Amino acid sequence: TQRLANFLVHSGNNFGAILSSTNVGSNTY
Amino acid sequence: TQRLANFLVHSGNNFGAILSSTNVGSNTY
Amino acid sequence: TQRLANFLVHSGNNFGAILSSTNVGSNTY
Amino acid sequence: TQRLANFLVHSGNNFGAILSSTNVGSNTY
Amino acid sequence: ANFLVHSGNNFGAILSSTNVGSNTY
Amino acid sequence: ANFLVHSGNNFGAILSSTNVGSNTY
Amino acid sequence: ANFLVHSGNNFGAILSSTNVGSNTY
Amino acid sequence: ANFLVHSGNNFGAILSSTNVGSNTY
Amino acid sequence: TQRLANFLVHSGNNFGAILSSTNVGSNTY
Amino acid sequence: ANFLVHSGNNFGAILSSTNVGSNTY
Amino acid sequence: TQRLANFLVHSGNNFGAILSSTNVGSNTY
Amino acid sequence: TQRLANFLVHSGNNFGAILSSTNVGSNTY
Amino acid sequence: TQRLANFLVHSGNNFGAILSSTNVGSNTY
Amino acid sequence: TQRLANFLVHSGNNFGAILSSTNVGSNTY
Amino acid sequence: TQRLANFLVHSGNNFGAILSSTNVGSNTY
Amino acid sequence: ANFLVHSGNNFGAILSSTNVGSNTY
Amino acid sequence: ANFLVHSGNNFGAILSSTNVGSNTY
Amino acid sequence: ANFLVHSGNNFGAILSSTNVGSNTY
Amino acid sequence: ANFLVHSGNNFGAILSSTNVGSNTY
Amino acid sequence: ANFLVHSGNNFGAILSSTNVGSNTY
Repeated sequence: TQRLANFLVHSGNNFGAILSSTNVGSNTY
Repeated sequence: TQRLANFLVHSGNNFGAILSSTNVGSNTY
Repeated sequence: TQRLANFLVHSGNNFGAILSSTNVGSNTY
Repeated sequence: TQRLANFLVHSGNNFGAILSSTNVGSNTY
Repeated sequence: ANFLVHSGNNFGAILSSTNVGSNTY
Repeated sequence: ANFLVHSGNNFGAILSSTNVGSNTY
Repeated sequence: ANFLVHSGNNFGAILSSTNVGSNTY
Repeated sequence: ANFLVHSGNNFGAILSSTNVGSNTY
Repeated sequence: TQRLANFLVHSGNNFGAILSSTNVGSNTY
Repeated sequence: ANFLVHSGNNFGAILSSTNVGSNTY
Repeated sequence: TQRLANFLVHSGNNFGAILSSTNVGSNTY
Repeated sequence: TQRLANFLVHSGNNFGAILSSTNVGSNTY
Repeated sequence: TQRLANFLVHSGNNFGAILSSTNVGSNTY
Repeated sequence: TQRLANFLVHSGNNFGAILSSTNVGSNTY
Repeated sequence: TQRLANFLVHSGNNFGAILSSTNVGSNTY
Repeated sequence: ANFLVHSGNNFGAILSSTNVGSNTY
Repeated sequence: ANFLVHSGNNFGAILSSTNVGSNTY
Repeated sequence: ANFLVHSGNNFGAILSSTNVGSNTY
Repeated sequence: ANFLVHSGNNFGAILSSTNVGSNTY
Repeated sequence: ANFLVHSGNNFGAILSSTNVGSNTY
């Protein structure tokens, strides 16, 4: 089992998320 | 089982998510 | 079993999601 | 079993989702 | 075997704008 | 075997606008 | 064998607009 | 075997703008 | 089982997250 | 085996702007 | 506009979800 | 606008979720 | 706008989540 | 705008989470 | 805007989390 | 006006079993 | 006006079992 | 106006079991 | 106005068991 | 106005058990 992945990203201005995992709760009780 | 993937992204201005996983709850009790 | 995938995206301004998985709850009890 | 897929997307302004999976609950009890 | 090539140009410009890309999580 | 080539130009421009792309999660 | 080629131009422009692309999740 | 090549130009410019990319988590 | 991954990112101005995992609570009781 | 090559140019410039990228966690 | 809801659940053994919202991606690129 | 909700749950053994919101990504690139 | 909610839970053994919000990424690149 | 919430939980043995928000990444690059 | 919340929890043995926010990374590069 | 009453008994028992309720998310 | 009453008994018992409720997230 | 009353009994018992409630996040 | 009342009994007992509630985060 | 009252009994007992509630963060 061989798994090959290639990522090439070009960003000028990044205000959000790139190749990122974000967890937020923002819960109210 | 061989799995090959290639990603090439060009972004000028990113305000959202690129190649990203986001989790939000925003729940109310 | 060989699986080959190629992705090429060009984005000027991204306000949403590109190649992304989003989970939101937004539930009310 | 060989499966080949090619994706080429050109976007000027993205406010929604491109090649993305979105889950929202928006449930009320 | 798989080969990928790319030789292009991308351009995105936001000009003279206000309240751009405000997000809340 | 699979080959992919691309040699193009992309352009996206937002000009003189207000309240663009406001998102809430 | 499969080959894909592309040599084109794309253009998207939003001009002089308000309250564009407001989303709520 | 797999090979990947790239020789392009990317450009993103935000000019004369206010309240750009305000985020809250 | 061989797994090979290559990441090449070019960023001019980064105000968000690149190749990062973010956890926030923002909960209210 | 896998090979990766890259020879390009990237450019991002924010000019004459105010309240850019304000974030709160 | 008045909305009244009453929930009464009796469970012996719960292996799944009760009054719950679940989001899973399980996506492959 | 009045909204009234009452929840009464009796659980012996809970292995899953009760009155809960779950987000999982489980994504593969 | 009046919103009233009452929660009454009785649990013997809890191995999962009760009135809880969970976020997991479990992502692979 | 008046919002009133009452929570009454009885737990014998708690091995999971009660009225809790959990964030986990578990990501692999 | 008046917001009133009442919490009453009875726990015999707590091995997990009660009214708590937990953040874990567990990431691998 | 709405009234709800309940005065019953519930019972669920798993006995002498293996590999019960295995879940994967 | 709404009234809710309950006066019942609940019972759940797992006995002499193995590999019960294994979860993975 | 809303009223809630409860006067009941709950019972959950795990006996003589192995590998119960193993979770991984 | 809202009123809440409760007068009940809760019971949870794990007896003669091994490897109970093993969690990993 | 809101009032809350409670007058009950809670009981949780782990007896004659091994490797109970092992957690790792």
